[PDB]
Amino acid sequence: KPKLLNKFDKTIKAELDAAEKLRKRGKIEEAVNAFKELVRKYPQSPRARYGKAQCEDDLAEKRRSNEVLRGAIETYQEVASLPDVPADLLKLSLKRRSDRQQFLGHMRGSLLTLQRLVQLFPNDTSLKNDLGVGYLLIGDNDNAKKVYEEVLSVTPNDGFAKVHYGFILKAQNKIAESIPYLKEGIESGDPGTDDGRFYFHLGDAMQRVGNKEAYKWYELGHKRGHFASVWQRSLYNVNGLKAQPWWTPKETGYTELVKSLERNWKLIRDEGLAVMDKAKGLFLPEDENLREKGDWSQFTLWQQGRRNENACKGAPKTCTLLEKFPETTGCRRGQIKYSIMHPGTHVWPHTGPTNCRLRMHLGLVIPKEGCKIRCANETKTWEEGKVLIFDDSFEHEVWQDASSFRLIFIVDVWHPELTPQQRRSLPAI
Amino acid sequence: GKCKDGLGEYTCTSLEGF
Ligand SMILES: O=C(O)c1cc(C(=O)O)c(F)cn1
Ligand SMILES: [Mn+2]
Repeated sequence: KPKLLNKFDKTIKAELDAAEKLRKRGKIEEAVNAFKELVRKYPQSPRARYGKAQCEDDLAEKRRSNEVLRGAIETYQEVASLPDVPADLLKLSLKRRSDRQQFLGHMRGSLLTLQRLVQLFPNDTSLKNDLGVGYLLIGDNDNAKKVYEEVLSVTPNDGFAKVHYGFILKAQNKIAESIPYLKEGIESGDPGTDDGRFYFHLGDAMQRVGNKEAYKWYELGHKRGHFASVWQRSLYNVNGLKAQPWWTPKETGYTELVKSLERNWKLIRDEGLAVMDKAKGLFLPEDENLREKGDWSQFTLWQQGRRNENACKGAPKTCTLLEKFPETTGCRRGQIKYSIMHPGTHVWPHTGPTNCRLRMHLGLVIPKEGCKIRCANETKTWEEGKVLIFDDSFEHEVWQDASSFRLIFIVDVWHPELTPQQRRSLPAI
Repeated sequence: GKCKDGLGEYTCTSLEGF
């Protein structure tokens, strides 16, 4: 069905088919030099140029080389600029370019290629759907939203556009509105709709509005492999890690860290309070849409295993203290931060992104009553100078119905069963 | 944007090829 040869390339179909046969049979070195010869003999051949690119692409996979792949990405573009490029070949070449650009993390370059693709094929629905993803991958939910509105103005039942539109709506806190789009799109079954994100957010959406069928969808997500359990709904996981909502210090093995936190708790408190008191902008409001109501702000010392040097100027002894514990300072899937919460605050039930961390909470200023945290089926409270430990990949929920402010210190650690290699290699979150 | 306490971003990791 693919029509990849223009009239010129048909005049040399035998040479092109010989080169491609070498590639399909795995003789990459041989194929590279065959298509190189063809590109040399026929500088204007689109098919010879595409074969060169596919061979560079294959050679990048064999060597696991980003640099080689960057070369393939440029050759795929050369294909699109040659004379009389068949439409099927033009689409294949630029689509692969954008896909490989995404693989490298060149999200801005992929977006440019995707904008050119949609401009070349205005009627290809799937290219617009992929353009929307391109916007989402750069954090441009406004342009992404327009793309999917366009799409389902033309094609109202495209399941892919439905779940992506509902995902965008929920991100904008259009909870009730996003439900039908997320719900219908999963039941569609279209390619790209069987994604844990959409199961995660549909259930959460339904939970926030009281729609008691949310857990029916979580169990479904569990059946599809997206959630380890109905309660533990993180999506960036290492399978087999001990899963329990509450931990003791002994169970984590990080007993010296827990001791250092509790023994030095007044020093940690006083530095955090001193930062509050200066009243600069260092405590930032929570900005993940997790609050039903109230006031919640956080002052972060470490994130993604990276020390915030300016923050540590405001809590210099606390930061010096923590350097002794790479299990937290090097936890590239966690943070170290102070968290202040004021009266009249309720945090929605929610889950963290990964099962590769545990969270330690050290009480610093805890009103005698009104402050609660539930994780899974158990509700606990903080105490000044004491550490609580839970797995925030389990659903958890917080209340602040006290008469004054509540301050804690949050120290993330690698899940103890993660190996040193896993701790060095896992992508940061 | 980053996924700190939740799963708000379309993707929570920044891939870098091989
Ligand atoms: O450590 C967490 O994951 C967490 C902490 C708080 C808090 O009370 O500061 C919260 F409301 C929700 N989640
Ligand atoms: Mn949380």
